[PDB]
Amino acid sequence: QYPIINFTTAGATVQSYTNFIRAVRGRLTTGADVRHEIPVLPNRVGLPINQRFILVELSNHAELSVTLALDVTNAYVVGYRAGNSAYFFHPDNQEDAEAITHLFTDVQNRYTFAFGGNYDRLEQLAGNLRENIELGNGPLEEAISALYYYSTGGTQLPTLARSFIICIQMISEAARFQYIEGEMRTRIRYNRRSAPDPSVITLENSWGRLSTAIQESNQGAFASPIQLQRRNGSKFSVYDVSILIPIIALMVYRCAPPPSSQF
Ligand SMILES: Nc1nc2nc(C(=O)N[C@H](CO)Cc3ccccc3)cnc2c(=O)[nH]1
Ligand SMILES: Nc1nc2nc(C(=O)N[C@H](CO)Cc3ccccc3)cnc2c(=O)[nH]1
Repeated sequence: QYPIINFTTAGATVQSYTNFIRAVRGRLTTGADVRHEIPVLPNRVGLPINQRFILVELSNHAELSVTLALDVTNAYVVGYRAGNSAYFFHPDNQEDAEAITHLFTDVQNRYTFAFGGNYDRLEQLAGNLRENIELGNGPLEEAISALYYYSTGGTQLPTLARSFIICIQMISEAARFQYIEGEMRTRIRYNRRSAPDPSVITLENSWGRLSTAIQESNQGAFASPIQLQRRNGSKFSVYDVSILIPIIALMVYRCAPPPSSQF
């Protein structure tokens, strides 16, 4: 029922990854909500359950497959399926707990992790911060295998957490930010794995705040500036939506758009 987007790390190229991220965005946003040229994800309020999730089927060179489930309201990876088992992060509320019962309904074994799926929790379990976890095609290839083998005992909990961190950034964060997509394209082009620099980290950390600032803006102008970081870690001040158009690809719904107010 839910749309499926396929990607493989096997012989991945800049183009195949670009096609994948574009398709993910296409299934996440409906086209109904575009503000300052930036699409907004569907509002959770009144969103029918048959429109709530998308599925990302990840394959690798090792001939293994896992399916991630993404919530369309925030691009959040809520859980995954590998063969006869499915695993969901501890839901943040009762609504999201009910919603996930509509996922992988034919699977033999259903588990809900006792831990939530946010970076802070996953970093704790991994024993490493995002800034020390390498990203790229190699890490993703390995992440798919680690997720696949979890139910049989082959994957340590820190490895599982690290593997989620890799998947979330290379799929959800890349979907959210053209900038992060670009950073992943670079890694794929040269087949060189590397941890995300401060520009990537601060964008990830600022997605919610940027979404709200843009939506609350006065004709694009922020009431309060947002501080981002450059690749070298130096501060970059954001005063306006204009500078973000090439950077942010989609936003979480935060408030209803104000009337057009033409002159
Ligand atoms: N499973 C899963 N987890 C995710 N976790 C995060 C995440 O933890 N983001 C954090 C908290 O909102 C960003 C942040 C905000 C403010 C200060 C510091 C950091 C983001 N995206 C996902 C995601 O797509 N799938
Ligand atoms: N479906 C779903 N969504 C979740 N979202 C959050 C979360 O931290 N959301 C924040 C604040 O509302 C917004 C946000 C910020 C950055 C990236 C993604 C979402 C936490 N857990 C879940 C969860 O268990 N299932």
